[PDB]
Amino acid sequence: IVLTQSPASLAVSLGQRATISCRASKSVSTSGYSHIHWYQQKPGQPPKLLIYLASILESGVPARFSGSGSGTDFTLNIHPVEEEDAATYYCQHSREYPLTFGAGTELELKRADAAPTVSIFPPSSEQLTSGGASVVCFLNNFYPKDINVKWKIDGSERQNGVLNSWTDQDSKDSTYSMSSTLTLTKDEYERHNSYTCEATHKTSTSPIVKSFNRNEC
Amino acid sequence: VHLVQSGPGLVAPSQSLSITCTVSGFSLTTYGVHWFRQPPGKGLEWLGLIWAGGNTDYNSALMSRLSINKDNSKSQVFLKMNSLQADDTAMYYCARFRFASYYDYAVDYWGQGTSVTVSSAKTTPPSVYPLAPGCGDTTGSSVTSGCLVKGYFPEPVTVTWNSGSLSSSVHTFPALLQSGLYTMSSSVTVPSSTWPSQTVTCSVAHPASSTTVDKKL
Ligand SMILES: C[C@@H]1O[C@@H](O[C@H]2C[C@@H](O)[C@]3(CO)[C@H]4[C@H](O)C[C@]5(C)[C@@H](C6=CC(=O)OC6)CC[C@]5(O)[C@@H]4CC[C@]3(O)C2)[C@H](O)[C@H](O)[C@H]1O
Ligand SMILES: [Cu+2]
Repeated sequence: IVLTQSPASLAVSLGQRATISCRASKSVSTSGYSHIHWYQQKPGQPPKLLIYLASILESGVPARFSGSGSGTDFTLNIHPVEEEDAATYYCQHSREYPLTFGAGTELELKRADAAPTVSIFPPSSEQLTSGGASVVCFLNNFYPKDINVKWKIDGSERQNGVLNSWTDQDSKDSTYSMSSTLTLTKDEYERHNSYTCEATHKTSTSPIVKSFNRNEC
Repeated sequence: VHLVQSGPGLVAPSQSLSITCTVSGFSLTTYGVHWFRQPPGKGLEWLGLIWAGGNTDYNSALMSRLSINKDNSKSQVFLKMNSLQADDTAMYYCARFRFASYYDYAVDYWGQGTSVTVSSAKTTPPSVYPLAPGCGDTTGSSVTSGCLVKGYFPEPVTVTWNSGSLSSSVHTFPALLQSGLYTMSSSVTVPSSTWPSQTVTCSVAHPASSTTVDKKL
């Protein structure tokens, strides 16, 4: 068969209800049993079974998860969506072989805006020994996700050779964190002074700034 | 460990793969084992099932290229995949099949997975560089520290703080393929005490190369 999940992404504030759908190409229902399953794959773990045979709950998964449906149309309800469910959701039929999955519906929990705590790091001694220099900035615990960092080197000289990586949504508080690595050669790190990490995020017109001066080289 | 698979790392194209799934807390005498894989960033995919009585069902597609076989006494299922292509790069998971009757079954427990990268390249160990606030500011009551892990191949890597004791305020920034190699980083925030003379450490274990280096900050 082939399973179609909508929405592909979803954001719902706490206490709300979220409704993942899943429609099949064919009636995955033989007699009164809808052969479909629902899995929660948190950010970087294996899948956790939530519901089997469309409605039955897996022991342990809390009762705010509900599965409903017949034939072609199926639905997972999560209410109240608590911070802990910021994960990706799959449905799988087992009506026939092969056992196909639907594409995944990501849930993103809406939350109040939170501004970043920027941190700036020199390169290690060990790195410079390999002839290279990395300057690292952790922009941590902000919401929403959209942030754009800039590297200012020595004067309002900007740079390229930047690596930027975002963590997925934290399951305790619904924040994001970011890592930005400017990677220079030692032999050019060495002949400059100021390195700024200037972050610009919704919570202020003013970019946040962290910066260090190469201190006794 | 309830289900754990080993098989791993880098396997060059056209060669064969065997991932061994070791079950615990049940026996193959009574339980089926599915194999699934997840190709990086996209959907989960079913490979096949070996039922209780050593019986097998395969995803007609991969069909020709794989076999699954159990040694009931040893509590291991083994998946043999031959003529590896580069899109078989995937996370490989083994899962338990609780079957009671056609109206009550579940794919209920999942293995952690193992990462298999099909490519003609050679593994490359990471370089680990500690990142500590170096220009002295009276860092409040919390300080951030980081570990930068650079240039490894293939994935995965595991970065733990003081061997696993601190996994409180640990952020793990996902990995970025840069020029054929991966880089990643993790930050931890500890109190302004639990840093200086408490001595922090990230322990990076890069399986494929059998690197397990601990860098002291
Ligand atoms: C009593 C019996 O029950 C119904 O038939 C059943 C047998 C057969 O038809 C199938 C479809 O092929 C079987 C199939 O064989 C094995 C499975 C693929 C297997 C797996 C799940 C998983 O995850 O891994 C493997 C467990 C159930 C399964 O999912 C399906 C369920 C749909 C069903 O339709 C149900 C009818 O009522 C029938 O007429 C009557 O004989
Ligand atoms: Cu089809």
